[PDB]
Amino acid sequence: EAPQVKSGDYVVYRGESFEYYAEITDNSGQVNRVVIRNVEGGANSTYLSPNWVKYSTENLGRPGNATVQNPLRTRIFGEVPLNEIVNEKSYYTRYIVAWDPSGNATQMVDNANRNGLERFVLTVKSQNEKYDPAESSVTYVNNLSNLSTSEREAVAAAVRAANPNIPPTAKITVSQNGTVTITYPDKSTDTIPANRVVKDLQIS
Ligand SMILES: CO[C@@H]1O[C@H](CO)[C@H](O)[C@@H](O[C@]2(C(=O)O)C[C@H](O)[C@@H](NC(=O)CO)[C@@H]([C@@H](O)[C@@H](O)CO)O2)[C@H]1O
Ligand code: NA
Ligand code: NA
Repeated sequence: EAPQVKSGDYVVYRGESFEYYAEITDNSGQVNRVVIRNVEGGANSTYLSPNWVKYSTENLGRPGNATVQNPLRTRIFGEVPLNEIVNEKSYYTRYIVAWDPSGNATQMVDNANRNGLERFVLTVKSQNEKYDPAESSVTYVNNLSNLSTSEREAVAAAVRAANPNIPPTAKITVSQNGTVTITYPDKSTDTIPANRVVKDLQIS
């Protein structure tokens, strides 16, 4: 038997670092090598793209480094560039191959039913998708159809205060009717409708 791998659903986001760990076990208790690779290229290939996907495995080549009770772990990490293309097909299916002391290597099987095992999908999303802006602030304005500059600034400050985890260099803008736009570093956006963040007292 070859080393067995447990990975996951590895979603990553433009403009952001990522880090995941896969777990690897072997019936011998030992794994000597781990490669993460594209499917193409035959048994000797180590080619992996995109080039910003990195990985590392500590504690290779030691007895008992890959047991059920303490699996070997491989870090899969990197920084997603702002210039990545994002769409419904902007994923990359990759394979984790580990070798035991007898040279048995994890088999690459091209089937989505192996995803989360030795096969995994790296999905690149736009930066906005990492964030779920809180809509729990409320700013009272004079007239919801015509916010002043000071009122627009107050709405933006309230949204920022409720959203400390949004990237500090994301830009929060508010329109004359209170609509909020959060523009992330990769230039994707989230919107918040005005009536979730702004009210007036015009209605008796
Ligand atoms: C032998 O054929 C390969 O089998 C694999 C499984 O073994 C994969 O199924 C398969 O397709 C995908 C994939 O999921 O990786 C579909 C993605 O939509 C697509 N990504 C983009 O286009 C990004 O914009 C594409 C590739 O361009 C990347 O992987 C580049 O290396 O590959 C196929 O080519
Ligand atoms: Na084995
Ligand atoms: Na979002």
